[PDB]
Amino acid sequence: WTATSGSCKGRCFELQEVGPPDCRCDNLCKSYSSCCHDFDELCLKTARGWECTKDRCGEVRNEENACHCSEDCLSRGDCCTNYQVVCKGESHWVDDDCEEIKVPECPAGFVRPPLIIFSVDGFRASYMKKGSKVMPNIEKLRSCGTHAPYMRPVYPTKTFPNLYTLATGLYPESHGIVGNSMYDPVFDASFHLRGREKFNHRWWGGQPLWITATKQGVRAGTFFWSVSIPHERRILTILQWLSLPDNERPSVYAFYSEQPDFSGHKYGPFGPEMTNPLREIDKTVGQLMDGLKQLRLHRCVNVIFVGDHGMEDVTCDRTEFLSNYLTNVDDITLVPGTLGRIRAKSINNSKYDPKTIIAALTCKKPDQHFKPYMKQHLPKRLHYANNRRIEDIHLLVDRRWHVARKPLDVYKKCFFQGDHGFDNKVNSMQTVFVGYGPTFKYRTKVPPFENIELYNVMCDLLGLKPAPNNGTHGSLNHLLRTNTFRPTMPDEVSRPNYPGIMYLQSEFDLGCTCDDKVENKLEELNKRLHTKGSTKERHLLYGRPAVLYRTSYDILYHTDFESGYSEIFLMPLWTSYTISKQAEVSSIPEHLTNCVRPDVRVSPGFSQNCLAYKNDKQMSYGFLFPPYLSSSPEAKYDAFLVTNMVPMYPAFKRVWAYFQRVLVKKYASERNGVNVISGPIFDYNYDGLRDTEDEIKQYVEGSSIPVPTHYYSIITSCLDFTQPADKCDGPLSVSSFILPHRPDNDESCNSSEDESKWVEELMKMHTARVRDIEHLTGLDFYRKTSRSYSEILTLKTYLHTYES
Ligand SMILES: *[C@@H]1O[C@H](CO)[C@@H](O[C@@H]2O[C@H](CO)[C@@H](O[C@@H]3O[C@H](CO[C@H]4O[C@H](CO)[C@@H](O)[C@H](O[C@H]5O[C@H](CO)[C@@H](O)[C@H](O)[C@@H]5O[C@H]5O[C@H](CO)[C@@H](O)[C@H](O)[C@@H]5O)[C@@H]4O)[C@@H](O)[C@H](O[C@H]4O[C@H](CO)[C@@H](O)[C@H](O)[C@@H]4O)[C@@H]3O)[C@H](O)[C@H]2NC(C)=O)[C@H](O)[C@H]1NC(C)=O
Ligand SMILES: N#Cc1ccc(/C=C/C(=O)N2CC[C@@H]3CN(C(=O)c4ccc5[nH]nnc5c4)C[C@@H]3CC2)cc1
Ligand SMILES: [Ca+2]
Ligand SMILES: [Ca+2]
Ligand SMILES: [Cl-]
Ligand SMILES: [Zn+2]
Repeated sequence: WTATSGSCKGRCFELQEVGPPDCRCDNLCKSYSSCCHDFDELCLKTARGWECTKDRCGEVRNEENACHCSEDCLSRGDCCTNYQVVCKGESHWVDDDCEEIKVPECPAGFVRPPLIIFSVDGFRASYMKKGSKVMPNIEKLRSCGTHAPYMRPVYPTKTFPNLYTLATGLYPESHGIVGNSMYDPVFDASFHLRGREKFNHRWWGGQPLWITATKQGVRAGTFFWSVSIPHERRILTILQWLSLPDNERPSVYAFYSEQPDFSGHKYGPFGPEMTNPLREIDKTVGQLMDGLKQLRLHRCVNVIFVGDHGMEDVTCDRTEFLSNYLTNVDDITLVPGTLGRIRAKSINNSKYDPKTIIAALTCKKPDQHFKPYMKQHLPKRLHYANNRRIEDIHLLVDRRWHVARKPLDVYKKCFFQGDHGFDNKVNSMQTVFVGYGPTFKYRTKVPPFENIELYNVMCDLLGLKPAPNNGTHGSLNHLLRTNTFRPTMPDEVSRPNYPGIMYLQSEFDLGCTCDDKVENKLEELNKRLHTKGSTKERHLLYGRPAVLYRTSYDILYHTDFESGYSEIFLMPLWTSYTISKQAEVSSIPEHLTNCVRPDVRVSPGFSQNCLAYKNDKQMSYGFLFPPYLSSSPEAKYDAFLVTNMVPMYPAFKRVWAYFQRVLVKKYASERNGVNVISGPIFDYNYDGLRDTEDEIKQYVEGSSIPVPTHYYSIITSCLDFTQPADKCDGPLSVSSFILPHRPDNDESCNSSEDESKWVEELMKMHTARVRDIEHLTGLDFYRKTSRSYSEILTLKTYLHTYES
């Protein structure tokens, strides 16, 4: 119940929120069905439209008007935004030349430049160019401010997960809002667009910008708006708030537009009906920019123009149905659409086997427009697993398609031409970012970045300290004229050992044979020089990675490669090597096929053994530095050391062998030499972070040799590819992957064919940021370069997407 006979007189769009059962007058009172009777009367005036006309100038104030053209209106702070244009012969903001903003130009009492977030729902990245002729305001912002060609949203590319990601800098798995529709098993509750449930605070984790603001004494305007409040009333409300006395005036605001998402759903991303909503958005920006100019704030306020996601062509006839794959189609609940999530209909059912479901859905049709995964096997770049609201079974859907359960679910539950929510690397899902203001840069293009990064910057723009988040603070410093945040490298926690020759062959009982008894003054000091690390500046191009946790490990040098070897995990954490363009591929000679040599630098007790690999028939082994790329037949023996060896399922060796034998060389050719760092990853609990020694869920049978869940590689070269990787003078170029260590290749429906038809396709799907690998390994890369740390942070957040 709400006693709704209180009044809104003098309380229109209040900032503090009065709790039930007193009535409300704030921008969300409508969504709670708890506005005071007079709210519509007092706070939602509409009379006379939104624009001053020639006759309205210096009128006599009429409180019934939606906005005012009267002489006192500048003082009351409630003129129509075009009041100055018509009545005082002023120019629209958009018609004024782009002049640089070297210093904030703020009116007295303004302690800091305010921030306005202008959020546009469904604003697909390609609109900035494709619709530019009809969006002059937005185009002034873009070309005068700082902009990226596009901004990458989070997965799923849905509204709620993305709008709350923006506000927190957190992944959906972390903030809790993993979809527009969710079931929480511990709540036995369901979060949906229609219903009251979504209003409970228990769904919304993390700390959103406005809470972060308040707690640090920066006052915030309320971010969310009720749909029924027209957009023009939203802008004047932000302008009225900006006229408030210094002590009550918030420093951060948000505006939201349902367009163009609303139309895009009806008419597709580029339907001819799309021109108008874009025209309308632009108008609303114009209005805001005019309102700011009236207030002398247009050279004081930082404005962020940002979208939550893009829009793809989707229609009813492009739906795949589960009922065409499953028999037990009524045992399962499917959360449907542009992404699928599956669970049991009742947990009072022990005969629910996810494996059968996964199997029944795998490569079953040659045309198939989705692919099933257990959530932990989803690409690691999506970070879509560590939450109980994310169902074990996930369906990743082809762009342009839908997944539904039964055909009835579509005809009785076509009406739409557009949708979104696909994999966040898909082009049609990309969205926009423009920043304009005194703190942003002038006429500056920046490379594309991820929406998870903006919270840090917004906190910077406001002189706030960000709550712990998934952005990488400093990686967007290149957007800003002036910086609140100087980032610093984390300190190394573990210093390495540098073992020399300490053990004799016969001290080893590993069950590892090699034909190595093939056999100077000149060339016997030289290979010793290599073991002391004389070719280190060649294979370790950016300094050794730092270990950011306490552990026990040794740096091992060789002619061709260098490793940080973990005495705990009994394999290297990292293995670094440069392959120049002219380097040549060779084969494993017939006599060395099964060669594995003991490492005299490392104790038997801290080494693996071939015996275990013999006894485990699920588990074979592979090597981190590839024998195929040895510089010389002598050097090749280095690659067969027990300390270069890592466990690998036969199925995975196929992917790995192809990567090492063919692709490394190909990359070195195209990119003019590459530096490769490769290693194991252990993330059994799929939280995206390194598991500790006591969290290992799987060992090679009858041993203490832990089995990795993933294998990564970081491949780096010179951005200017006229220079060799090992002699780059400036900016670097990187690409990375985190391959899932899986006992089969069921993910690749073409796997029965030659590795040249599927393997690179798997690796592209599993691309990664260096920073994703950092979270997973507890390492810190690029410690020694000639580049600024900011630039290196940017490099570390880069993701190579393989889109056109
Ligand atoms: C991305 O960035 C985020 C934020 O920095 C990182 O997430 C953080 O990771 C650490 C380690 O996993 C977490 O620390 C643990 O914290 C708990 C207590 O946490 C409570 O307080 C904090 C602080 O205000 C809240 O943020 C927490 O909120 C979580 O739970 C609520 C429900 O209560 C939910 O509404 C939120 O969405 C959020 O849930 C998400 O995180 C939790 C993990 O806490 C996870 O279960 C869930 O699936 C969601 O994803 C919470 O109220 C503390 O008890 C722990 O200590 C224990 O472990 C240590 C191990 O050393 C033991 O020594 C000790 O004895 C304890 O047993 C941890 O310290 C931190 O909470 C978490 N923060 C957030 C906001 O998620 C991610 O790791 C980053 N991801 C990547 C890939 O980089
Ligand atoms: N940072 C930040 C920040 C800034 C502003 C804001 C502002 C938030 C805000 O007012 N809204 C966003 C959240 C939802 C969106 N919505 C929908 O009905 C809806 C829209 C598009 C869809 N496509 N497919 N299903 C869809 C469903 C109603 C609701 C109110 C409006 C939120 C966060
Ligand atoms: Ca949206
Ligand atoms: Ca983990
Ligand atoms: Cl296979
Ligand atoms: Zn939408």
